[PDB]
Amino acid sequence: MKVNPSVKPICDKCRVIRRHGRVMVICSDPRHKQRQG
Amino acid sequence: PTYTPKAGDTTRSWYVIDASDVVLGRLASAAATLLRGKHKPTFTPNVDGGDFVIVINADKIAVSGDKLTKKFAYRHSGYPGGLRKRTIGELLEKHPTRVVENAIIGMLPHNKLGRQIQKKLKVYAGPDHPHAAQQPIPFEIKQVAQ
Amino acid sequence: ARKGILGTKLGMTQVFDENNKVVPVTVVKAGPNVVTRIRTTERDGYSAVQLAYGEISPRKVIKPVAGQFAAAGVNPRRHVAELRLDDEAAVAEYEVGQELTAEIFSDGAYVDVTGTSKGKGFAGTMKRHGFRGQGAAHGAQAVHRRPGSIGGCATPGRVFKGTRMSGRMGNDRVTTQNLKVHKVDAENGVLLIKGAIPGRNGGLVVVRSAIKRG
Amino acid sequence: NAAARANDITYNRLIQGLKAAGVEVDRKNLAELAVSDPAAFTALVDVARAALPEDVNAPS
Amino acid sequence: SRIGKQPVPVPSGVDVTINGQNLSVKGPKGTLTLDVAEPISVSRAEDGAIVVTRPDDERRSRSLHGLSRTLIANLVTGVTEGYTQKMEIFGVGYRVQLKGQNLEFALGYSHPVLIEAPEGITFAVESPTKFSVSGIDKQKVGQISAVIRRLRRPDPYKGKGVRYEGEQIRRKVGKT
RNA sequence: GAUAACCGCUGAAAGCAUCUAAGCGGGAAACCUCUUCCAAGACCAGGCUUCUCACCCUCUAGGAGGGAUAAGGCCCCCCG
RNA sequence: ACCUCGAUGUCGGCUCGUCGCAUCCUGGGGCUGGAGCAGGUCCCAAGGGUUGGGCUGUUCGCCCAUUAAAGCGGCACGCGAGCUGGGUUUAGAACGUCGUGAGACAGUUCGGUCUCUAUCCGCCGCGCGCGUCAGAAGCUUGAGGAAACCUGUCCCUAGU
Ligand SMILES: CC[C@H]1OC(=O)[C@H](C)[C@@H](O[C@H]2C[C@@](C)(OC)[C@@H](O)[C@H](C)O2)[C@H](C)[C@@H](O[C@@H]2O[C@H](C)C[C@H](N(C)C)[C@H]2O)[C@](C)(O)C[C@@H](C)C(=O)[C@H](C)[C@@H](O)[C@]1(C)O
Repeated sequence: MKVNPSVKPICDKCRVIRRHGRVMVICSDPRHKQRQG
Repeated sequence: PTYTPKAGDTTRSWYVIDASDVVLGRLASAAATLLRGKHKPTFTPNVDGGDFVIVINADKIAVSGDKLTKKFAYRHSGYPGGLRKRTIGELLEKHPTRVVENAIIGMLPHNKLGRQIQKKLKVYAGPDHPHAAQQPIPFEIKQVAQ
Repeated sequence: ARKGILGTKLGMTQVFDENNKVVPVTVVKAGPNVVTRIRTTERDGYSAVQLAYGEISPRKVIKPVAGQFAAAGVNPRRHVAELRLDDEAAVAEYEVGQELTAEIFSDGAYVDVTGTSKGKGFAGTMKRHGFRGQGAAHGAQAVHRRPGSIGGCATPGRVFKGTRMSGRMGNDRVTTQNLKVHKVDAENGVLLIKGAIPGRNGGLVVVRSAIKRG
Repeated sequence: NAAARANDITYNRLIQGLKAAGVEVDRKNLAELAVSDPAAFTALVDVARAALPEDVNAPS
Repeated sequence: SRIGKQPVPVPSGVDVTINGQNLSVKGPKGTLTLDVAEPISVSRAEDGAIVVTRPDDERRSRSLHGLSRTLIANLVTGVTEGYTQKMEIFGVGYRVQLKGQNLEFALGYSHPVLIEAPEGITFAVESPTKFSVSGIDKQKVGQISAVIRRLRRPDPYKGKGVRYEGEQIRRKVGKT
């Protein structure tokens, strides 16, 4: 998990979602898994 | 001279409020009004001329938003790091009457008369209370329109 | 659900195990306890059994206690103490006038022994809380056993509650847990409990079944 | 305000209605009526409610 | 509008048993009770399909209606034909057996991992490396299947562990 | 028992739909029970027992003011 | 340069703490830039614990032997009406540099008084008095509090 203030897609597979009042990036590549905090 | 309650002209009345599906703050405001006696034309701020207020179904009080888990009731024991916090939901689960009690007590004035007034509040975490002998009046919280 | 017996700390001694290992055992007179009263959730709101222990003279016993024992149906005894039980079947096991002997425990049973610790009197911080004493030499002026600092400065501005200071120590309830019962002398109504139990010799103790190592 | 809400009217609208009706009884004697003469206070409340506009919240 | 208002085809052998906004649908396989949310009601749409409609249309009623119809369909399907999740175990030495009402796994741990079948859940082992969970409540079936999945921390290297009937796990190969 | 990260639901307000959306269900030492101790001055003071279930006097015969006390307890005394 | 110069005592050490989390164990995600493993880097979730010595005025540090680890800070750089007085900063003296000199020196050194019976709050313990709707008596009963919470190797699992 990449916990940074800014989360963005790192590839075309990454999708930005908002789960539990929190912007996150979900991807088939776990390396690109991000979270806002 | 303005009217002043003398000796035993303070007549007391018993009300019972059903806290089922009622907002905690609204119920506490109405109960504090009744316990102060602000609803009586003979109200004098230095006199405990309020009314007894039973609160039934205190466990079934309603709280909006996330107060049931995000709002905390705090107590410091006087010892270092002795701050215990219990969410409204946990407090309602463990001591259900205590949420309504705390709301009403906080809405009451903090002084000797306020603590005397507290004694007229009877919160119960169920549909029934033991004060049927007092013949309490069912009190529905109704707003006076303008 | 949890056995227990009122007794007296007769003393302490040593026995030897089957492997010839020395076992320091407190000898406790787990004398007969008479069930005087049963606490129930219906009548009392909790489940407990009231036990009475020790021979006392009826002249010594006062009228309120004498009447309580009469209502129980048993002869008055010096001490009375309650054993709390979890469920109602535990008290369904008991009955007033019941005879509780040391045999309720068995050899090898782990018990919790509760007793009133010895009175150490007004103790200093070194004895009472293990405070590191200040230096015996190297300039130390009359602070060899004194607490040292008590608080901070202006910012707390006061001393916190629970500050470990000197005061009366001992004479408090202590429950030593998981003490093995080396032997149950049924003939003498005695228990040899491995280790030490709180209090002076002759003091009232409560030997309950171990709450942890049941 | 206690007497007014017992009469089913707020204090502010009671004062508005009394002013509209031209009743010049000061709050001292209004409270005196509220305590000692609830019937008279109810009569004044009726006067104030009658004098109030058909719609208190109207742009008027 | 229409995809949430899709009538739920109720089969012949079903008794939904409404009592307001709380259904208790019974069928060939067990019974399932659902406390429907605020929006919708139920009148069977005559033909037999539980009608699902929302009173207003802002956002919350929209979502609750879309989910209520979906859950009603899932519930009727579960009570009529049930649900099954077929799962397969990979890894030399990884194995599963059915010990009556419980499922035992050998997944390389020093101990065999036991799984107590919860109410409404039944395990059936087709082979020492293939099994399946079955139940009338697929929420619970999927939950227990997920527990069985998580039994072993993901092995991107060898693929050892449990999976589903068809799953292309995130494999991982490279240097020596 | 309740909680980060990991999930489940049929799958939408939204189309082969989709971790999940709004709703609803499951997985650390921290938290709440659990263990030990204090604790009803917990001003919201429990199940039992003891006497009694008023002994007398005075202003009023309202409300009080004092003795004697039943019950039990101090103080003395021998002590730890 | 806003309180304090009709005085708010300094550094260090001792003693005693208390708090924060900005993590030195306990839970996870990614990397598996371990393809893998023993390990480790990185980022998210305080209960406890977080050693003893030498050289250091030593605030810092370095070193020795350990450790699971030898955390970082706040609290008047916590704590001198609790201690010490090594540093520092009086009065003596020597040397170095400057000065004609008296003397000066964030120069090197030796020596160099640490007062107070606690009134208030606070805290640690003990009582006495009243309450607690009759006057006592044992047994209690948890609202609320406090205490505790640490963690190592070795073996089997498995030379898997
Ligand atoms: C035994 C008997 C004496 O005790 C001492 O000598 C102690 C040991 C001094 O400290 C010794 C030792 C030491 C280190 O103590 C602080 C030192 O600084 C002083 C100069 O001398 C004291 C306390 C000095 O105070 C301190 O003076 C400093 C100038 C400031 C300080 N405070 C205001 C900041 C202040 O309290 C001072 C001047 O003597 C106080 C005045 C009132 C006195 O003269 C009184 C009469 C003293 O003679 C005395 C108390 O009887």
